[PDB]
Amino acid sequence: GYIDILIVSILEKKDCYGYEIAKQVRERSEFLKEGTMYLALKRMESKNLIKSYYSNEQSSGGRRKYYNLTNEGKDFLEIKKQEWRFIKKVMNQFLG
Amino acid sequence: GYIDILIVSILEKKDCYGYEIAKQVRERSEFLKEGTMYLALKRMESKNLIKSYYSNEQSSGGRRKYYNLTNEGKDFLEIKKQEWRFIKKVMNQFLG
Repeated sequence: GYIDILIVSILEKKDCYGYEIAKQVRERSEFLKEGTMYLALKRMESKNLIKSYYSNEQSSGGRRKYYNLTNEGKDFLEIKKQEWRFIKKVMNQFLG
Repeated sequence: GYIDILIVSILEKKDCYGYEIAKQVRERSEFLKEGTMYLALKRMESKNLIKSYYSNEQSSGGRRKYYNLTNEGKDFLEIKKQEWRFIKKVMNQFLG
């Protein structure tokens, strides 16, 4: 359920397709089942936080489904970053 | 909604009454309306995370309603501490 946050964070600096997203979640955290990822990506498309498109069959990677962080998605991410700075301060004080 | 966590954290080392709880939430965080606190305390009593009792009219403070962290409450707190250590690591990596 934290997966939406991870995904918008990954997409901030580059449009990505599924493999790249999963790779970063593995490599940088301790989470991620592939099914879980595709469920999340569809949910975020639905909410217009991300926007999908396709690369060309004749491109280096062949046809992939890429995702773009939308303006709403960018807004969502900045809000999450703000909420995290706040929350992190409190919980460190009381659970640290 | 994070208030339940703050309250069990405060009660870990000492049984407290409302003023003391509110005081620590003020003094150590940036939160807390008194109504919000009494709503939370009743909810936690209901879930048997805390247990209330009363001091004597003739005591230094007169009659106060004190709260004790129960064994279930202690368990809840330890779980929250564990979840926080986990969450904090991930979110720092992706929202920091």
